[PDB]
Amino acid sequence: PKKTIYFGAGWRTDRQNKAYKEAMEALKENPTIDLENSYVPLDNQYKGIRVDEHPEYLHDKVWATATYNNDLNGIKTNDIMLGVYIPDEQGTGLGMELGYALSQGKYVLLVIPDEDYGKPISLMSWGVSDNVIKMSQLKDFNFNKPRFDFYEGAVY
Amino acid sequence: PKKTIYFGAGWRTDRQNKAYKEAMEALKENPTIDLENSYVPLDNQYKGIRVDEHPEYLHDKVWATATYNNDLNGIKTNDIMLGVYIPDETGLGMELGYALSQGKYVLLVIPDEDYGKPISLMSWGVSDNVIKMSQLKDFNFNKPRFDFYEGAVY
Amino acid sequence: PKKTIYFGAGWRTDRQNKAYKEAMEALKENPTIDLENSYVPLDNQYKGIRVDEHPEYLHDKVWATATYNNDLNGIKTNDIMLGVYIPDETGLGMELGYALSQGKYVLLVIPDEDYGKPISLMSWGVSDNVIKMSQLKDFNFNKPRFDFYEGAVY
Amino acid sequence: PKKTIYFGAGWRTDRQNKAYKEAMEALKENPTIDLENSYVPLDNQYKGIRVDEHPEYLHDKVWATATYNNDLNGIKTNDIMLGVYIPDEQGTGLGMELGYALSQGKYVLLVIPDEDYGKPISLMSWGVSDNVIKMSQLKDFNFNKPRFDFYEGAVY
Amino acid sequence: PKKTIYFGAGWRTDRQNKAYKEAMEALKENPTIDLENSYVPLDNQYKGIRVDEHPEYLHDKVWATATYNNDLNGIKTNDIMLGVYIPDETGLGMELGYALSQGKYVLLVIPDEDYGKPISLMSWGVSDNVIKMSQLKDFNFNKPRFDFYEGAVY
Amino acid sequence: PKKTIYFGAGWRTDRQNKAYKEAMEALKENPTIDLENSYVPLDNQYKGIRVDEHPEYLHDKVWATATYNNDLNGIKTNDIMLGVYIPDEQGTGLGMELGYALSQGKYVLLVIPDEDYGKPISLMSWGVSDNVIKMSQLKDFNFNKPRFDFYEGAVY
Repeated sequence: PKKTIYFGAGWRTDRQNKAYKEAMEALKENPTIDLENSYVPLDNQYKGIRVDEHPEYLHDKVWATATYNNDLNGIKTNDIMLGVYIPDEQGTGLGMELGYALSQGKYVLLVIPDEDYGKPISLMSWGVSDNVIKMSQLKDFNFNKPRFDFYEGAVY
Repeated sequence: PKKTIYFGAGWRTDRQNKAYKEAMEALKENPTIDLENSYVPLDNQYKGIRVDEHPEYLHDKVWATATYNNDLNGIKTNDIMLGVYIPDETGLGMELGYALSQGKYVLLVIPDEDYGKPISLMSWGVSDNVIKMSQLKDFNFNKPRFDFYEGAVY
Repeated sequence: PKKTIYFGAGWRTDRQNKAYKEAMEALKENPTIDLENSYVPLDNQYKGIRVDEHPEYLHDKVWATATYNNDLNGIKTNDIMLGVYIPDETGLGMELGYALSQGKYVLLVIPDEDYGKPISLMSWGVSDNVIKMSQLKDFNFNKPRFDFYEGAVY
Repeated sequence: PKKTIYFGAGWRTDRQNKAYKEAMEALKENPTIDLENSYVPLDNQYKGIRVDEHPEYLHDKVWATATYNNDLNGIKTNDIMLGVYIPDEQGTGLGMELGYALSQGKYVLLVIPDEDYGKPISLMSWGVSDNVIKMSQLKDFNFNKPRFDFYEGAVY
Repeated sequence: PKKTIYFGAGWRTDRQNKAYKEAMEALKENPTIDLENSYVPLDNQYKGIRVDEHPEYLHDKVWATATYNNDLNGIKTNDIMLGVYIPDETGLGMELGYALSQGKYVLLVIPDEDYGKPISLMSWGVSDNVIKMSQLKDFNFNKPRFDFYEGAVY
Repeated sequence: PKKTIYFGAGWRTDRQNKAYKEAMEALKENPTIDLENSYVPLDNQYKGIRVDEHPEYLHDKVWATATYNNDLNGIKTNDIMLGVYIPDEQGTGLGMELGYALSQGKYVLLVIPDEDYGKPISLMSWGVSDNVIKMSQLKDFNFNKPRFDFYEGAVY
């Protein structure tokens, strides 16, 4: 059996982009993930509109509403929530997404790159996650038998 | 005629501390807020012990379990959720998300000198309303309503 | 000793308007209802603009987004959900359903001249209690309880 | 992969019945719906009791409780919520069902017959739905990748 | 400054009855509890009829449907959920679980002579706080907080 | 299609143990249960720690937190909630679990051993369950089409 995820991961900084690629690749290799039917936000831009070359839409309340609703709906309609957390950039963005997944009854799984695993994560991130793994365990993670654990590191 | 709040605000950066003081002072002046009976996270850290003062507790799971639970309980047992949002720079998203799931009015307060700046799409969407810090003292928390942030999203 | 409500009632048909006036007048007389601080949808339409008065806004998504959110926020931030139910004839089911999910007491009020008539199975099942309009002025909203509608279902 | 739905659709008026048949047929043809394991209310009458030739049961609080609980349980235990909405008959009945599906974290999908698509829907229906499609798009709808959109028409 | 509760306590065993009386008397003395407007299950049995007094109703589904719904409505429309827990010996777990899902502060009260004894893991985990019976009269229900039971789990 | 359950069942008394075995066996034989990917608590002890030969951990708040969170997470991440209810031992333990499953939108199914079926169950158990069956119907129970019914017996 397989499972679909919401790809909670930012694409705005060097280290976010590096973590993104690594997590994408992690999931292609994992036989318990159905990546084709997962929700990856960048593949699901509203009406194909690219905010980077069309930033006028950042002032458009309809676009904002559509995008927001689509991401939520992406969390709500998939099995597992995936949070690529960058401890140094204090995991900024996915807080709300992680919180919404918890409210919808999803397994919330934080993945941290190995270079950063062990660094201090926020109390709320530690508390909201059902498990926190290294990037390199993500490929061999069994999403059919997801269990609870604590992060082995500091919590600020 | 008096609502209680959860004081969702950080205390690490200079900006954070300055917004923290302004908002707390605002809440004291608001006759529709009952601050004595509100939850302020700094005063409710497990065993009355602040991580920043005793970093010992960075690696203590009883402390982190207890403090996390105390903060959730502070959101759920109070009427309104307040988020002091500094757009240029938290842990706030999960607090905001938890409030939303618990049926609370979610109010973001942004310092006057930052109001207008782009806030994150999820912050924008999870909030019921978004105000300036100089408005917090007069906000009627007995008639809380939806409104859109006067600013863009990123 | 004072609860606030969400005033779930339509204002299109003659019957709807008549039940609307009767119920509002009842709520004014009820000393356990705090009507000043209750949410009445007609007074909280986005930009203070009523669709029926300015149908322009039928095709405005900002307006519909904002007004929908305002009504949800009116249900979730108030104590009780009130549904003025006209059995012979809304949008009320979703309001009722949202209240149920938010943990609110769901009270249906049916005009005396219609009380006894069949209500829909889902209306029947989602409601915590079902009363006559002439009872609304004296209902104790501080001790709200479950009871079955004295009537059939369809 | 396939998905199960709750068949939110009334059977009481001419145009409801016509929309019912069209939606049933839509789903048999859609390869992403598992219609055998979906919940269709009329197939799930309590103890096989036909209210039309046995209306005495409309005064029976036990029957009412059973039926109500079964429909909810039908929404709760399937993947997607399906609402056949008749704009002219102001979609009366499914409001509560749509609201309950939203509370259980389901994709809520309104289908309107093409003859009526574009006519004014209620604010709450517009707001509660994750998408609103024409009857003829229902057969080719991909329930494995359900996304958000707005209704292209009036909202009253 | 006054919160209402749901009085989650059994009345079958001797111990249950003794804890029932102690807790009710405690709640009367607590100036932060509004007991008149609280839900006490024994006083809200369907048709004012107690199963133990009229076991006739053991086999009545209208009665069981109505009483179950009334108890859920008593949890959801009140501020705090109270569980009188007798560790040596309910139906209480589902009441506790329902409160948790409804966003209520969950307080367990254990008789002084039993406090220290092992409570079930799920009781331990679902509760926001766990106190002695002799503390109930002075508990500040306006500032309810998380704390760990001073005792083991089984 | 198959479904995963949470095995809500105690292992502390003679009659609980007998009911446990019977329910385990019931599920191996049921083709609509995927028992390999279900959550059975005893197979999911935190860090393999056996409380019976290591009861020091009963005073360990971290172990308690881990275990509790794992069981919840077991309910939340499976399809159906299964409650092996012993009417005589007044079904003590699963109340919270049953309540949590109801809050997460799960079908809650009580199974009672045939010897005890008909005996008085608690109001809350009766009210929280979507159905109550005999142990011997559990093998032939179709979890792909779970429906509502009342318990045929006393409710105290």
